[PDB]
Amino acid sequence: TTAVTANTITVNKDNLKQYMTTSGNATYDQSTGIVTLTQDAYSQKGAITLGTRIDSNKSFHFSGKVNLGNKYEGHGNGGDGIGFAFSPGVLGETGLNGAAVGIGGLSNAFGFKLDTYHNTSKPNSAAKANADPSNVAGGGAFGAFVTTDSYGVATTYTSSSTADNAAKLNVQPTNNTFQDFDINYNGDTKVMTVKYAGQTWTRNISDWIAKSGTTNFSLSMTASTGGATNLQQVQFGTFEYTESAVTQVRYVDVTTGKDIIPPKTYSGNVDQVVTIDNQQSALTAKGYNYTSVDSSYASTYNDTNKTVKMTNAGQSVTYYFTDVKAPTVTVGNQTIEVGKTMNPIVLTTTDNGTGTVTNTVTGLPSGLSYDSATNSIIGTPTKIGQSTVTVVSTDQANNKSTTTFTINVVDTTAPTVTPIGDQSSEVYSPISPIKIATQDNSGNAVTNTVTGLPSGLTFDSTNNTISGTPTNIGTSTISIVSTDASGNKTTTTFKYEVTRN
Ligand SMILES: OC[C@H]1O[C@@](CO)(O[C@H]2O[C@H](CO)[C@@H](O)[C@H](O)[C@H]2O)[C@@H](O)[C@@H]1O
Ligand SMILES: [Ca+2]
Ligand SMILES: [Ca+2]
Ligand SMILES: [Ca+2]
Repeated sequence: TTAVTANTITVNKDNLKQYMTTSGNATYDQSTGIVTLTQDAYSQKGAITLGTRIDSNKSFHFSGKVNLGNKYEGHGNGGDGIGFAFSPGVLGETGLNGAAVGIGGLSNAFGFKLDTYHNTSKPNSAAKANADPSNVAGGGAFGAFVTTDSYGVATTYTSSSTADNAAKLNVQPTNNTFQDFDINYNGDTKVMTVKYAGQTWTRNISDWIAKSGTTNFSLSMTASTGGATNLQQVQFGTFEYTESAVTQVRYVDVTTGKDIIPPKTYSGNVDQVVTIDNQQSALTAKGYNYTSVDSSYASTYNDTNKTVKMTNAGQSVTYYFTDVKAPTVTVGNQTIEVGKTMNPIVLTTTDNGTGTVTNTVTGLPSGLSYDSATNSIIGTPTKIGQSTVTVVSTDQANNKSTTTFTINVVDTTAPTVTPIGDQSSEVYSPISPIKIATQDNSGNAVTNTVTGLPSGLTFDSTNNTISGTPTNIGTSTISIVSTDASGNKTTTTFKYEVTRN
């Protein structure tokens, strides 16, 4: 087996903390997926960043909701807004507070902002942002693409097309409600489509990607307040992307080719050297011994130091282990009744491994068999006695155990006897012989003894009949005791009346 070197991941509210990191004033509510980036208070800054580089040769997609606040330019003291930034620089870094709207401060980056505070006059040098454009001045929050230069200075993107020009929001933030927000990037066309509360911005971003000097990016979502404020929040929702600059590490059963424990993904910046873990002690605890390392999908791997060096493309290292623990069968001793269909004895087996376990069974009583399909001893035992049953349990790695238990086939069921009706016949007349018919679960001989016979009548053990000529008028109770080989007994009776002619 071989896995992909770069996964296509979806970040959701439950795995968010596995893939992303909050910083500054940001907090997170896992039950709702709500990242609160700032509260409605002065001088706040909060961010969330994705801990793996995104490959822009593949599609990526944020689908969620955003609360931009409840006041904005010309309608309350609202700011600063929320920035969604894609940076060619290192993971974990965020843009600046203020007019930079979380994008200014990052070099050669691009992104999209929702901007509630119109910075009409030129921000100072330290703000790393040009003024907001005239075409969105005069009232209302607006949305826009943003790009930065090599000094980290943000320019709000404007154009002569309504497709991607900076534009006032159709749905203004008046009441702290969450609106639908979507950033969709198509890795085939390089077109980024941003949608906020039904309003769309669309642009081919091939040029900004080329200007950034790379095809793999660090994603941040950052909001701030200064003297102007707002509750600013992003709700997950989901973020889908394909990894760049990762190494996959798998822990694989050499016999089956299956993952023994979950694989691990290490992330870094391009050229970052990262130590990976072969998890030997965890595999040992699971009954596995180290076998080898295959690093053919990670040419940067150094087995002495256990390091890889991240590249744009994903790498993969596989550690192989061998299952060195035999399976266990637990089966207690059994007592079953001869000539009855037994309820199955399930040969309950457990094993530490990833493959198939095969049981082979010997020493079964006659009539019993091992059913593979149900892993059970089934059948009807035909013979009294005790057997030692041996079960040899073999896993796919050829670890073997053998277990024995006893099956005692017993007879505790008494014979059954066809009923004989009460009889009547004339004194001194020979009778039609009365047949005594028995059956038993042992399938073996039932022996009968008979008492209480009218005088002149005889029981014959050879063919189990009563016959003869009765010589006394009167009434008899004939008593038959039927015994199997095990000593189980049945008493059957009937009345015999000897009459006058
Ligand atoms: O309140 C506006 C007033 O405050 C100043 C600081 O003196 O700027 C702060 O407020 C702005 C809006 O929240 C931010 O853009 C800025 O980063 C923050 O320092 C004044 O510059 C501004 O006029
Ligand atoms: Ca602004
Ligand atoms: Ca095993
Ligand atoms: Ca019996």
